[PDB]
Amino acid sequence: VNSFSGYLKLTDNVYIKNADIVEEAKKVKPTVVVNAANVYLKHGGGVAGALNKATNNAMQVESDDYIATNGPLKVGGSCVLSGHNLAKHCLHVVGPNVNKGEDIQLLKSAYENFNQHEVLLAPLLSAGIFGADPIHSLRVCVDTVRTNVYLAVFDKNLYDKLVSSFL
Ligand SMILES: Nc1ncnc2[nH]c3cc(F)ccc3c12
Repeated sequence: VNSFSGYLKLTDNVYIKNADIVEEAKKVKPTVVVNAANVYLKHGGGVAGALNKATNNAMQVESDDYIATNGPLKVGGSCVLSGHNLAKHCLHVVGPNVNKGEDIQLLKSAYENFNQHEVLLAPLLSAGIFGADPIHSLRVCVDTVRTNVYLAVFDKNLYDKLVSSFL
């Protein structure tokens, strides 16, 4: 038993809700919140800009030190950093950005990072300003992640489309 509430169960291990991931993070305080990161951990907009804003820019300060030490992430890769006031940990995962021409097959590699964590609160990778089809992203999630994932979808219209079209 865990504290996630109001989710629709899509599969054995994948759940979905129309929710603001920032508000869901602040209420649940999950062990892991996933950020929709880029390789530079520049959290300017989308999910990342919103998570960073909610930390009063502490996420960005921590991220800049991480990059100065380690260099950029790989597309499809991840790193674990602090969850600040939102979660114990933040798993920064880089899905491909279609608006940068990156290979959509890397979306499966991105979701594989979730399997290193027993339970996660997450957005749909590569959705939103990353330019992928969220229905495709949901399918890759369900077919790749084996751990327990609670997906927060900000847009109610997108949410109902995702549920109604789910196979
Ligand atoms: N794409 C998402 N999925 C789940 N939660 C979200 N909160 C957001 C806040 C923003 F400013 C932008 C995007 C999201 C978002």
